[PDB]
Amino acid sequence: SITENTSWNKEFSAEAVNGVFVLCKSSSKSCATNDLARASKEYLPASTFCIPNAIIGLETGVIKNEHQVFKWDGKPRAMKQWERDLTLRGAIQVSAVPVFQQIAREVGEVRMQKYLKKFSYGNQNISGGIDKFWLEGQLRISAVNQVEFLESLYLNKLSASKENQLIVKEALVTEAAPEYLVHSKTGFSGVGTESNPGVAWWVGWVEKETEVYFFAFNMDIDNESKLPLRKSIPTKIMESEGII
Amino acid sequence: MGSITENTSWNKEFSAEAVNGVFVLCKSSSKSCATNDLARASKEYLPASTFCIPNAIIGLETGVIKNEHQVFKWDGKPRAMKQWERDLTLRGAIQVSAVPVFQQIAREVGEVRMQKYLKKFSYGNQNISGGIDKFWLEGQLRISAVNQVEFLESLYLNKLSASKENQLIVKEALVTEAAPEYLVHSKTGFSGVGTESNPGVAWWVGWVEKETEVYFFAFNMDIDNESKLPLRKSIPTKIMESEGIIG
Repeated sequence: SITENTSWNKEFSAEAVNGVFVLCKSSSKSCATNDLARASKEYLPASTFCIPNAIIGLETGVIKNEHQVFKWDGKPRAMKQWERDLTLRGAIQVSAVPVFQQIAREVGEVRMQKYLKKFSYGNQNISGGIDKFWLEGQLRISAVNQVEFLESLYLNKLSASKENQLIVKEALVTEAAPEYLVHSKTGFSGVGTESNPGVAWWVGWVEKETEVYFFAFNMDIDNESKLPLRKSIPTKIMESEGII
Repeated sequence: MGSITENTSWNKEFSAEAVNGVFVLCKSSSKSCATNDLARASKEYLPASTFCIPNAIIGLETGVIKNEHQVFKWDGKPRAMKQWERDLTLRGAIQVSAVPVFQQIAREVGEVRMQKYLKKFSYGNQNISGGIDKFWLEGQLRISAVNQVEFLESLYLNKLSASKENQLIVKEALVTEAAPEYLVHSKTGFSGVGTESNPGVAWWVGWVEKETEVYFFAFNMDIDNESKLPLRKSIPTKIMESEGIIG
């Protein structure tokens, strides 16, 4: 069950953003959204794909364990913040593409396909090249599917060891406060064009007191200056709901 | 750890606040520690609520705490602090130092298992005299700052005699600050104000995972006035800021 909450639309129109926010208290039993149609529309995951990629890297032994360091070979990478040795949390937080590309290459097509099927991850379409299907290939996932996937992770119900799920959950912590912990991951496909915009994402969950809230936000984006809206719109909505 | 050296230059942060205390800071890659006071770093004090760390691990390892999603339900009975009068997750109980929750865990673990684990953990003087639910609060248990960091390193490395999963659970429950470049895991403790001639002790212990480095730390101080309690965080935070670790 997905229900439309029209009052959240204020945060989108105030910014002239085409987008969707999906929020589920306690479980995916019932979610609320500003837009029923867009809630189940599928988009390129971009770096939100780091979450399944890291789980699969762990499960297959490509990532040795929680303390694995991804060493920089000294060669140019697309962002300076990637040009350094990284832990799994570090590679996740800076969204270090070449680290996840090398994980994906060693996982290989057969195992990658198998795990995306086990995780019911979007259209499970990995065509477009092993080290770029989530960046520019055919893989698509909706905000609803993201929250379903995050809930499984939270409950250790994905087809992976409990240890590996716990490892990725810790690597995903982005805000710690006395009353709550936020686990989250951003994504940004690029700007495309005005007529064919990129997509930006922010997905995760908030463990607040004894409750949990799963969330997934996405928006069309054609200008990088608008990127902070992927956190501020959902954060404003979660603020007015009393969650954070 | 591999070595320890005395650095008297952090003393400024203590003298500025008229605090008698000790900071111990260890860099995991070099296995080298620094401290303002070698003598105090080896001195053993009541752990107070820093004991929640081993107590949580032991509670999980024995099955007393079912899993990381265990909710500790409030019975409706008055507690010493309003904070504690609510259902709590494991992180919640840790972050508010909910004594009665930890008391019930220890009672359920029991003396024999608690002794066994504290021995396996090499936890302080391993003395659980004082009653199963208060030895770490007003009993005979004592631990030094050096022992705290050694214990925390073994936790970080999953080297304690507990499942990897349970250590993982406790490590995330201890998260107190998250930034893009670092994650702080920590726990406070506070024994009481004692008297002027016999002050209580306040602690702050934990570790910072910073880039690919890890820094283990343990702070304690004499305390005879609750108003001084925030210094247990501000002194070591100021030290770690000036070291370029956090901030």
